[PDB]
Formats: sequence, C-alpha cells, structure tokens
Amino acid sequence: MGPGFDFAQAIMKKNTVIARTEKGEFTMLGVYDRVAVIPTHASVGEIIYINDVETRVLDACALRDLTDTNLEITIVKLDRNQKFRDIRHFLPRCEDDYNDAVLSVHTSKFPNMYIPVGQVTNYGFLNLGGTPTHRILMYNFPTRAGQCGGVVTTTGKVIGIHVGGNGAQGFAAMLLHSYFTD
Repeated sequence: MGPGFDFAQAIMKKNTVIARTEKGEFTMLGVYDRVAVIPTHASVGEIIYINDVETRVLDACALRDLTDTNLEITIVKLDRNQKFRDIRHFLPRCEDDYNDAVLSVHTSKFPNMYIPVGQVTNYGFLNLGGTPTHRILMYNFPTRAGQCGGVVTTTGKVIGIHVGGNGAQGFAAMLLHSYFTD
C-alpha cells in the first residue's frame, strides 16, 4: 500500500523460499549465495524441503552470543543450483529500535501475508519457550502459529526474523551484518 510494503514485497519476491523440516513449514530468508536463515527451533537436519524439493544441507550453525546465550537464528547453506540476490547491504550493523516495521510471511497456510506491526523495541533478554534468548526485537501485534521465520523490515532495512509471541506481542531475533561476513 506504501513504501514500507514496497520494500517488504521486493524482499519476499526474490529472497524467500518455503522451508519444511519435521517441525513444520517456515518462511526462510535467503541472504546471499546459497546461505539462508531460519528459527533454530525449526531443528534443521541433513535434509530439508525447499519449495517442496528435497535439498541436502551443506552446513547449519545455531548462533549464540559471546555470553553463550541462544540467539534463535540458524544459518543454513543449501545444496541448491541457484544463488539468492545478495541483500547483505540491507542488514543493520548494530542493535537498534525502529519505527514503522512490516512482518511478511509466505507459507502454504499464509501466502503473500504483510502485517504493519508499527514501533519495534530493542527488548534484549526474553525467556522464549523456556530458553534464555538475547537480541530480541518486540512489536505490539498478536502474532500466531504459522508466522515463525517471517521477515521483519523497515524501508531500506531487513532487521529480523519472527521467532515467537505471547498473544499480545510478537518477538523477532535481530539480523546483523556481522553474521554473514565471508
């Protein structure tokens, strides 16, 4: 409808695939080459389905901060025959708060979904499903089962991926430029 949705749509059309593990269907953000991100609770194994195609996982790393606390981001390298558009220049370099964000989801359950979530808070620590978690972003929308892996954007920035909610608020894990240096 406006420039926030325009940016969100541009990311969804070129930089997302549907990922299926034994824990369900997730929106998966492609970042560069054959490297993508998914919530760690997707439990990525040796094989994953990408747009319903059986795909070997060449590598998977569950990120933790230097305090050895969960970040709830898994970086996956896929044995795919095609590269993602490199979007690393849209990643923030530092932890921050944001205005006027969009959460975008693309699954079988929720195709072409865009939610204006509004103000995003650098929340920091969250007990997520019983797991101490750092670098959490918070927004005041009643997010639901099905939205995990959803992409959080502002105009010109890809800031996080949806990892949970409590019925009133939704929670995202921050994406930082430093996670994807090659």
